[PDB]
Amino acid sequence: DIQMTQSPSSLSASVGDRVTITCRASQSVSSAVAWYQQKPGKAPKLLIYSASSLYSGVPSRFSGSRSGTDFTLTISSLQPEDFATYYCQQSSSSLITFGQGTKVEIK
Amino acid sequence: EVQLVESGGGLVQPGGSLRLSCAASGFNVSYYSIHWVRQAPGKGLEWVASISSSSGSTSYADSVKGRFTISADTSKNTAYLQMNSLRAEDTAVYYCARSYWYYIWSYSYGNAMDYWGQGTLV
Amino acid sequence: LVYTGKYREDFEIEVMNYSIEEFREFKTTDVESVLPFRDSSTPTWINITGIHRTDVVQRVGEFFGIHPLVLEDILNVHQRPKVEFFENYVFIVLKMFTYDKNLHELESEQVSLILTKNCVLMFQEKIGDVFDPVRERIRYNRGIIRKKRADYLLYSLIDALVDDYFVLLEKIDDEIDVLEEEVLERPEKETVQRTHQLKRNLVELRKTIWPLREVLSSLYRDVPPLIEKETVPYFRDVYDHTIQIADTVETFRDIVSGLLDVYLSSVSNKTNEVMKVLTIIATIFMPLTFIAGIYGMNFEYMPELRWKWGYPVVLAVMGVIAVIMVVYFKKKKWL
Amino acid sequence: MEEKRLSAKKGLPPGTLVYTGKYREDFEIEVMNYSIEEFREFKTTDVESVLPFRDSSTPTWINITGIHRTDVVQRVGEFFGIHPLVLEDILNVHQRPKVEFFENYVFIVLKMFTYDKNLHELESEQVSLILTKNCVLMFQEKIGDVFDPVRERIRYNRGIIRKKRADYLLYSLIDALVDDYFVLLEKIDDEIDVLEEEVLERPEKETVQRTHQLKRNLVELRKTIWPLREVLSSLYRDVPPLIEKETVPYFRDVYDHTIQIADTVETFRDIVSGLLDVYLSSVSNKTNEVMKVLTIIATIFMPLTFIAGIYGMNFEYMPELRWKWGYPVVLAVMGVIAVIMVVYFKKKKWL
Ligand SMILES: [Mg+2]
Ligand SMILES: [Mg+2]
Repeated sequence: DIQMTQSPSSLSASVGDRVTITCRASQSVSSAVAWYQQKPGKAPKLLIYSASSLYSGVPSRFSGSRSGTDFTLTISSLQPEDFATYYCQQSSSSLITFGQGTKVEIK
Repeated sequence: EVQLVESGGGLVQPGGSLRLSCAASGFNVSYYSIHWVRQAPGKGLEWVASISSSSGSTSYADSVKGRFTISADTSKNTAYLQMNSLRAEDTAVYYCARSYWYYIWSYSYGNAMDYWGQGTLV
Repeated sequence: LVYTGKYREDFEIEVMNYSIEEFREFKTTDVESVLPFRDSSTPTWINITGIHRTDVVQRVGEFFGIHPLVLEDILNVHQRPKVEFFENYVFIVLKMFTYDKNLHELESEQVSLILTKNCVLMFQEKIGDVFDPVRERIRYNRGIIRKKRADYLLYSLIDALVDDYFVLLEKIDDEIDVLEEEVLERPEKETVQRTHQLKRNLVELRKTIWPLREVLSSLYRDVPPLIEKETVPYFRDVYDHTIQIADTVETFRDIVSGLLDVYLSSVSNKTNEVMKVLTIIATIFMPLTFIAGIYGMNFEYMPELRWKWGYPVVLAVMGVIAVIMVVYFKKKKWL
Repeated sequence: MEEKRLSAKKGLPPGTLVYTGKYREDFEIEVMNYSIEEFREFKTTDVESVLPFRDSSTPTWINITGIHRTDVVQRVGEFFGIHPLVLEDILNVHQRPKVEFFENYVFIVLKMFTYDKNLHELESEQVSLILTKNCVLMFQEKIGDVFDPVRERIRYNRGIIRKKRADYLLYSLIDALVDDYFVLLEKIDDEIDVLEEEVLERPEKETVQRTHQLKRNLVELRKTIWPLREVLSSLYRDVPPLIEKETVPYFRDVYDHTIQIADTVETFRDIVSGLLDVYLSSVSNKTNEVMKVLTIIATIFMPLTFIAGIYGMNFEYMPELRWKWGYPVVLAVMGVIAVIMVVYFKKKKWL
């Protein structure tokens, strides 16, 4: 039973700004985490799995990193279509738990 | 071409039981893994169920373990998810997801959910 | 015999007789209590914790008809794990590993198991293990452990141990990740000593796990008649698991080697830097001190009094000497 | 190569055979005459008792421990028809492993090794094997060999050693030698691990001396196993009439074994070379630390001990020297210059 906390609760920034969303793991997870975006009234979209490998077809400006046990989803520059809700997931074992979900807001 | 379909949703009377149906097109259920994920309105997503028909092994979420029953078959490329002992806290949106395994180290293998569906109200 | 156990804190004896109908539980400390269950034809499990109580463990070992060699192997702690085969029984030794934060070194505890006829013995050196999940699985009639024989319990204990190895491997994976990130961000002495201890721990883990795959392959291929054929493939599964474990250890070791060598061969370059810092200042400022001792002369007569604007002259001389001495360098990158 | 005859050595009578070792303590003759039915173990010191076993039909193994008694070796060679040059090669110890094929016997020279902890000496010992007719003569130096498993197999009918003739006995002897070469290499690997750990964490004179000793030991091991691959290759490829064509495949496997050993030794050499380099780096590191402090002070006071000197001027002309101060300005200047050096040394920390 591994949980997964995410910070902050929500974030606000304008277009053309770098934003970092952190994901803390209370228990150890090897490297298996995934980052999702959720536009309102739309299915979740996979962005980065393994915390350092990017999905095919996603914007190249996306990236992710892994420091110790914690995880970071950073964006060099926001987009008008990019303001959304971000989600952090771990899949160390068959029991998989999601994150709180951080909301991207316009300044 | 490849896409994932969901069905079986609708308004539910408390204390009842209902079965969600998951159809597929462009790919087969057997080869890949199929997950069911629930999102409350305005709250965090929750993976509620998993299935991998080809191997046959089945695993359920801890908070739901025993409440639900999930299975699938390639005869009609279908996934069935029966639910009993429902409550008001289950009022959410349920999504079908196609997941594939991936390799990070020789001992632990990761997982990721690339394709999802529009889901149905439960 | 001889005694070489590290810990003497506590001793405990536990019995477990399982059946398709009822299970037996008995918590006690007397050595005699386990005599009747030995004569039982049903498969049994015996737990003994604490190698400091040599008399009782010796009495138990020689009471089951086991050769003294197995007993002295049990007493022996500092040896590589390896399985013993015999015409009637089998004897197995493992080094169960645990890891903790705030100090980076592997913690090894020797666990010994014996399978004779329809009896399983297991000895732990220290209190604290991860063998409970199978215990509450069999206790609550979960799984099919009750239906099968003692070989089921034996390889269930083995697979639980390698699962603990999996957990320790993921903790070490976190260790390499954080160490590599910190080294990339800032290579310093503390991370370098962490690299030393991580390399030593990886070598020890390799030395313990490499025999494990050979042991599992031996129990797979040899298939002595004591172990039922119905459980033959299951052991292979554990073998496969061990293979995975072995593989990852190798990779981790490779990584730490890459984290070490580049730091070593460059240390001499560091010295050059120190060289230059101790040289240019000695090049520029040391003559100035000498100059400061000359034009601050204290003879009876002062030739500087005849000189006009003497201090602008001497300050300019010192400054131009400093400038020519500093531009003497840096022409081919001494800074 | 031409013909072969006994060498003439200055200071010795012509035709004198001399033992060239340093062990002169033990001597025994152990004879194992085995067959498909029952074996015969016979340990003795009289040399005439073992001689009649030359004509024995069943396989015979004659192990003479202690070649410092040249008379026993000479008598055995005289009775068995061994050429005197072969006897000299048996007695001569400073000799790489080798094989020679003669009409009535096959002569092999091999080396056993002993390596122990708390005394880092790799000690070499020689064993000479002579396959003759239906017997295997063997010559050693000191009590203690590596062929106990073969003895146990012969005594206990374990394996299939009893059925075959002396050729399988010879195969078993070289097989045991190669297996204990493997265990020697394992011991060397453990020693390399310990030595590299100590080099990495405790650099001293003793550890570099130990590294050089290990390097020389690995060099000697290379010099030994290379002729070992040569002798095994000759064994299974030349197929002399003494070796039965049924036996030849077994030797093949041993050759494979030998190749593995060589590879390991080569690998070992590389590692130990790296070990030496690591030591140098470690030593350098220590010096840097020491020199670091030598830099800091010498890079702070030298910039200032002359400023005092540059205000230690003796004069009466320039009037700004005697301008009303509590000396705050120059002290503040020296303090800010000192903290400038401090902050400059904080980057790329030097403590
Ligand atoms: Mg001075
Ligand atoms: Mg003065």
